[PDB]
Amino acid sequence: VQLKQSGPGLVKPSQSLSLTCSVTGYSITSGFYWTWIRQFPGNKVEWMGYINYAGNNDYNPSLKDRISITRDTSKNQFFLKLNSVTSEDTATYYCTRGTGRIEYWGQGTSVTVSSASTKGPSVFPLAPSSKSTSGGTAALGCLVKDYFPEPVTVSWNSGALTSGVHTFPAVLQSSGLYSLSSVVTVPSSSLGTQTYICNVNHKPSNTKVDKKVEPKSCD
Amino acid sequence: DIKMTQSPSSLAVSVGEKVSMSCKSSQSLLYSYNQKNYLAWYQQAPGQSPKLLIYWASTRESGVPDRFTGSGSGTDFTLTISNVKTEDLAVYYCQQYHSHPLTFGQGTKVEIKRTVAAPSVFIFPPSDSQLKSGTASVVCLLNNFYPREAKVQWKVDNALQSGNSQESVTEQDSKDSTYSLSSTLTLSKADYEKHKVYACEVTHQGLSSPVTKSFNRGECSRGGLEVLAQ
Repeated sequence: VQLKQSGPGLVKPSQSLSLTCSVTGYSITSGFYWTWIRQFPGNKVEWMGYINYAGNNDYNPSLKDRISITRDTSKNQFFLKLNSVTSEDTATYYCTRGTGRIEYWGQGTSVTVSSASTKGPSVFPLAPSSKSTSGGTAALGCLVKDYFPEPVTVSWNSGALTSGVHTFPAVLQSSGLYSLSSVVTVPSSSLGTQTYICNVNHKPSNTKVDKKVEPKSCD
Repeated sequence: DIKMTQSPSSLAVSVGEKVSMSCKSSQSLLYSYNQKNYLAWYQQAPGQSPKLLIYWASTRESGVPDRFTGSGSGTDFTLTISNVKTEDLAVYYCQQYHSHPLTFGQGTKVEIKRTVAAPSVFIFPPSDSQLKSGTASVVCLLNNFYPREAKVQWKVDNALQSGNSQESVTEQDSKDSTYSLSSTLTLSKADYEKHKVYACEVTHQGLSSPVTKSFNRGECSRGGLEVLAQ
């Protein structure tokens, strides 16, 4: 079975969070508890509730009267709605299929509760040069600066380049916007002949950027 | 509610060794009629969702190797990992499904110990693209080092910089158990143009003496132009 999540990653305080889980490989009416679980910054994990195969619910009492879990059997989808959110609801949200234990998990949706507006990143090159070459290895990268909210994804050469890549955790700047770098080490002898492009996707702002990173001469 | 307490908040273990962690519940998870404990163990590797390891306190999921062993009964439980491998890096969670609401422990983070590895140090001047926008970000990369502890100091014309940089560190690598770290110095364009020497100095256990990488403002030229200088 596959659980594929969708829904916005930014919610304003006192508004409602809505997420969707699309199930394939198994009908949500045949059995099991179709379950929402969230994980906070700091790693605490909280069971939120389920809708079961018969359409009935159970919820964590910690979510008082703020939560509704519904379904659409014709699309094989189930849904989370969480009302009146605050910064205490910022978390990664997982849809899951459970039977006491939780065997199958969705990929997770990062949800940020904030009044701040979405903003797409600017992408700048970290150009390889003698200043970033050790032995026969050169490092290069992309600086992905000034976006909000999390997350961004970065690939290199459309996913053809994975070995030696380090995409750093974002840091929140004093401006209240995130920034990260993604770097990769490659043979210094490749710099003349291999093209290196970082592909940046910021889904919350619908921003996609391809940045070609070319060498520099430093001396 | 049943409160789950995972005892070692984090532990460090070398490849090949054997390590154990405990999960204590505020009420017994053992059902008499069943003589089963309603407990599960999960493994959450960096960047991934939790993965079911053990259920009924000691039954392995399909595909889980025998070196993962859950034991205990009632209110005292244990996860043991033997023949530790580099890819065992993760947060391990316990979960009771004895009563509702279902509740989780807060996790035991398992880190891998290995031999010291000195960082490769690389520095990146700001791009003309960014300078045109009014800001200069200078990036210092420490690549593939162990242990995680490291010290990066920015100097601009030999003045130590403080308060104007931020660091980020990767999770431990699942193959070679190293870390990488970035330190990014941010100045206005006007401030950047007032100075010449930009230096990142790195101190680390694998470096018998500190390593400095530096450049002078303006000493770099776009790739391709070197045919006019060589």
